[PDB]
Amino acid sequence: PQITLWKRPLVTIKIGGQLKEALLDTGADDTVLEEMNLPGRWKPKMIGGIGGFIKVRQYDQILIEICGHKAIGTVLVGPTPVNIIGRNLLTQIGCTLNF
Amino acid sequence: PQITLWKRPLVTIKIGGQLKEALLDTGADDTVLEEMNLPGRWKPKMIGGIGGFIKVRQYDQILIEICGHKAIGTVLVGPTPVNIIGRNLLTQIGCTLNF
Repeated sequence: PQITLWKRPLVTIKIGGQLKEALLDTGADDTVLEEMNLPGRWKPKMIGGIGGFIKVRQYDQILIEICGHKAIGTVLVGPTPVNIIGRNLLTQIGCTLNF
Repeated sequence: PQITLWKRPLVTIKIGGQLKEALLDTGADDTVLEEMNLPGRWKPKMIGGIGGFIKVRQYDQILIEICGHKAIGTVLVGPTPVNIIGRNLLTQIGCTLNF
């Protein structure tokens, strides 16, 4: 679909069997979600943005549905206040910015 | 144009007579730029993201060219590490996310 920006670009995602909402975020190199258990194995990672850095857990090859579109990729989990779908997965779903 | 997300979505902007690069950021409610003098008058504001908050100066009705497209709107200036074009101006230029 084509999404407009009058409103925050929040879409439905499905991950680890749970339904969530997440921001389609062209300003995010990475995908970062609120705290959640995910299959087995992680390595430590840090991400920064406005305000500095947070420590997150990196999980690779995780399956996520984004507004119906399946993708498999790296998902970070940590103390973010909003679920964010970054360019890592946005690419896989064929997402472009158009104006 | 249609921009893809393999790479960060950095575009050329022109503001206050200066050429800069800025991120087309669907995850930004607001437009926030590195430190710079701008016509006269501001009011204090704070913005947060990953890592918490920063204090910025809010300037209204500022003219910016974004990749050739003129827009007039609110521009924040403060201690951001990257120039960010948020939904406030992205709307004005007709920017949509498509997948």
